[PDB]
Amino acid sequence: HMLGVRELRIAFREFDKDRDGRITVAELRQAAPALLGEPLEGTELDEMLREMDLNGDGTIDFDEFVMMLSTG
Ligand SMILES: [Ca+2]
Ligand SMILES: [Ca+2]
Repeated sequence: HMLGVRELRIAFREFDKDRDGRITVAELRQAAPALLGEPLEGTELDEMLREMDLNGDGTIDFDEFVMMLSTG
């Protein structure tokens, strides 16, 4: 059955509007506002983004998104 990637999927796949497997600051900004009806901030994003990356590329990959959440 599902070991736990379920949540990991629902989140990545959520902010992803192409199921391509990549949530660029763009997708995160198109999915982060709904979390609060309003876009928290701008530098607040790029900041968290820089922290959600493991290669500093500016994009989220399941391998990147997971490695982070998988342990947080
Ligand atoms: Ca995408
Ligand atoms: Ca990255």
